[PDB]
Amino acid sequence: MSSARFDSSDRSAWYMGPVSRQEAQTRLQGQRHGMFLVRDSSTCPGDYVLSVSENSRVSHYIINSLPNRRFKIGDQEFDHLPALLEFYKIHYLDTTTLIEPAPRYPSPPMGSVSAPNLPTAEDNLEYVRTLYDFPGNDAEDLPFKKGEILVIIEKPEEQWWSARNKDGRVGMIPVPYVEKLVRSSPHGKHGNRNSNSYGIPEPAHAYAQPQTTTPLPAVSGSPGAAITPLPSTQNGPVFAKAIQKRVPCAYDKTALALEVGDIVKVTRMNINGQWEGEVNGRKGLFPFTHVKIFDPQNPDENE
Repeated sequence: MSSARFDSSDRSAWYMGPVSRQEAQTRLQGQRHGMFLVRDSSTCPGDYVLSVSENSRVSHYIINSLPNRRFKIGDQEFDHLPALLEFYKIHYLDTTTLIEPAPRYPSPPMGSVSAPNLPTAEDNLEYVRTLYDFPGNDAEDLPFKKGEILVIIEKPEEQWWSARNKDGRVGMIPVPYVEKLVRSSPHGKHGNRNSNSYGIPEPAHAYAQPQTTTPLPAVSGSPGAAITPLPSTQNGPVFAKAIQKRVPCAYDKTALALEVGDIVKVTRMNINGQWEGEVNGRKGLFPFTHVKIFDPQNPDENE
């Protein structure tokens, strides 16, 4: 499969250090698809710009240095640079994901003279506002309202674009639901203008960076002890391994056989304490006293 078998670690693959808008735009214009580069940015020593070329555009995703724990590339936080490059392998930073890095120039990356991927077509897309409202509420469906400003950060399809919300969230949005600022034309009488609408006149270059826009954290506290069974957000199924074994006893009344050390993928939990999980091919009700909830993301051993 691969799709992306560039080594996500070694500087001599992807890191080109001193590049900046100046160089990055010319080396990622015209002849690239899936080609990217991470560079030392000039905003402030500590921020980086992962510029990826797809749809004949250069999407600039900024990697932000957090307080020594991990990095934050557009709100989404990953423990390190090699970690975020894996998420975008299945995310698609456009109609394509991270595939292979761009040529060499300043700091030593992979270093190719030319790329076999000759692209096709181009587009504009930048500032698009939502008129219809669509509360999909996910990273797959960007929840927008009757008057949100989005930035067309990724474009996989033509009916659905991946735009970033005011909160910087990148999700797919329907084109018939939105209107481009680069499209000033008579639709339903644009004579009333309202192009200014509401906002302060600050023409900044916001990059393609998913603009988190921190609304002042009222509750920002370090996780103490983490003795709470669920100290993480609902991302998907819950992972609990059966500490003890359960054979097909209990007189076969929805008894899910759970072996010692076996991982129970529980997707449905009843608040009584009876949970129904999918193990191998059987779904049964197991008690919380039979399993132990653990952190699915263990930084120890394997990471």
